[PDB]
Amino acid sequence: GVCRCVCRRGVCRCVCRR
Repeated sequence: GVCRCVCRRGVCRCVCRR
């Protein structure tokens, strides 16, 4: 349920976990 977004080079990679 927790989504973290890692933004790099304008691209955000979101990873959802629980």
